[PDB]
Order: sequence, then structure tokens, then C-alpha cells
Amino acid sequence: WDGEVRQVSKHAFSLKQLDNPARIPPCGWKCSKCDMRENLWLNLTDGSILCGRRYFDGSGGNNHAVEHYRETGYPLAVKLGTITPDGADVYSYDEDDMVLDPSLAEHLSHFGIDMLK
Ligand SMILES: [Zn+2]
Repeated sequence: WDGEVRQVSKHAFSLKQLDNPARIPPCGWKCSKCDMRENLWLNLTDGSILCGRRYFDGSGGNNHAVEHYRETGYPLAVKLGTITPDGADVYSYDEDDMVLDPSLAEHLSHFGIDMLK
């Protein structure tokens, strides 16, 4: 919940969001490919909800979000459960780093997510 100065993603301004997005609820998500209910990521382009990467120390999720990225090339994803009226944790697979999306409000609105949780 804040505490750093992340750079603006080069994809933020021109991020393309597919039509007919699902309505993403404010709680109770699950990776669409496994049983994880924590460390889930919503891809800002197609609205897929998938678990975080597996770290080399064995922690983390089951790599479903990253595997999804390798197939679609959709760069941005926001961590569900980190979205507060002020911001959220946004990750860019392309730039391999946490980033700032100045158009997050709009990008989340696309999924029926009002940043006034
Ligand atoms: Zn998963």
C-alpha cells in the first residue's frame, strides 16, 4: 500500500482493452487455471484472473499469469486485493517490473471496478 516511486509504464497510455469484459467482483477471486485464492493477478487487457509466478525459493503462485503472458503478449496486470481508492500494485511483464499506470482508474473502470472500493 504505497511506499515507493515506480516508473510510468510505456504501455499505460496506449493500453488496448478488449471488448465485452467480464465484471470483476471486489472479493473472492480464484485462478481460472488452478485452486489458488491468493496472489491473483487481473490482466488489464483481457480481464483474465491468474496466479502469481513461482519464485526460485519455492514461494509464490503457479506461474499461470506469466504463462498467459507468454501466449498473449498482454503486458499489464494488477494484483487483486491491492486496489485501494488511491492506487494498486501494477506489474509489467514486458518491462519486468512494478510500474505506475496513470490511467489505472479508467483501465479498472473497464471491468466495473470503481476505485472507491
Ligand atoms: Zn493458477
